[PDB]
Amino acid sequence: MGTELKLRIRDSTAHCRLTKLLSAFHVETQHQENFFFDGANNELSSQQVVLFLRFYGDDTPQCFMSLKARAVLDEGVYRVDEEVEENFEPAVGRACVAQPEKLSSVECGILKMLKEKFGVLNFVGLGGFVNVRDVYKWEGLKLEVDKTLYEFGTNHEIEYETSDPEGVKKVLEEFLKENGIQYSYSQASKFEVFRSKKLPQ
Amino acid sequence: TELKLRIRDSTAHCRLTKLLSAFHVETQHQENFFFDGANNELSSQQVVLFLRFYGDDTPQCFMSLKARAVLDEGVYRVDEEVEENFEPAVGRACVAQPEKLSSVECGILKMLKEKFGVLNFVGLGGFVNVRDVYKWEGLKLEVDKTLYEFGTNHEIEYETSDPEGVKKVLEEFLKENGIQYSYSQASKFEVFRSKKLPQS
Ligand SMILES: [Mg+2]
Ligand SMILES: [Mg+2]
Repeated sequence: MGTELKLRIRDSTAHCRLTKLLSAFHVETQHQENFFFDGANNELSSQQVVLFLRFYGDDTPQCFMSLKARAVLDEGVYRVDEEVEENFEPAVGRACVAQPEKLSSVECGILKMLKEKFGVLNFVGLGGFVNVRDVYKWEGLKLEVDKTLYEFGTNHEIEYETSDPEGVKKVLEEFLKENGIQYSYSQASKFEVFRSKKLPQ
Repeated sequence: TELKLRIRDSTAHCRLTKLLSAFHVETQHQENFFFDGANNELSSQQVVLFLRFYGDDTPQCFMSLKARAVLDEGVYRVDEEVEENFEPAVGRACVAQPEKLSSVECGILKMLKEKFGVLNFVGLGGFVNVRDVYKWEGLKLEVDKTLYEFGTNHEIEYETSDPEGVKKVLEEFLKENGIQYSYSQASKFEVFRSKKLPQS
């Protein structure tokens, strides 16, 4: 399952420096639109569950639904117990963004699982945000850099998935220190920052 | 005065992106947020008031006022247009609580108080637009990917005082190289208020 290293980049300038350092390894940019959903009685959030639709797409526009349950973040290491994703038809996705109540009528795996584990729900939309993700790959290295465009300001993050998030943590941190990229440990998911309506301090 | 072509879909936008990649000089992730009075004072005069936030090293922000924009056969003309850069933190405060626009002192707002009186500002929402800028000598070209909640729109923009002459060569260029397009029929803000993508 998932376990990643997750660092907040201090500001725009640190983010640009980091972008420039790694430019040679850039392989993709994703313009991600995330929209989040819950039941009318906070069925999902009271059980530490996040339900969202992601639209992304270079050549072909794509859409998937993701359910993530019980995500812990300590000292920059983030782990999730449950994570399930299924691809979703984009036009249906847009229809559900316009009117989340339609989520009750669409047939798909995640949504029955959701009816089974939680009630039949009255679905509500919680809004969404754009995240710009740059993907760096060289040999056996994924590195992801995020610029999240909240209405209330921009957040920047590094994400590197490893099952050894502690050996990797030392090297990554000293890479960043040595090269003048100011950072700290992320204290909150992108969704929690969004729900705060403010950038963390 | 500018040329404004709608690119047919993402794949056309992709072909164009790679066609022109060598001339790429900039990407702006623009957040546009729109404002009016409580009585649609501005929109009833064909008047648009917005804040744009954009990136790089420095977070940047400007206020823009556009009055009386006509769109004919892919040609855009704006009758008046004024821009002044705006403090980004104040901008975010006004996005969060648009009524605070009544207290900030700046040219566009003083001008606006003079044509319309004291007004109670409301937010009309906003959207993210990704602008790629291509520059080669005296050629400036902008390609837009607008990320509305209800879908993506793709657009070309060419600033020019000779829209007829530029129109012939640009269209022939796009056809020759397989980029499907048509003439934009609506502003980004008009599409946004429609809550729907134009007829494709
Ligand atoms: Mg932002
Ligand atoms: Mg879109």
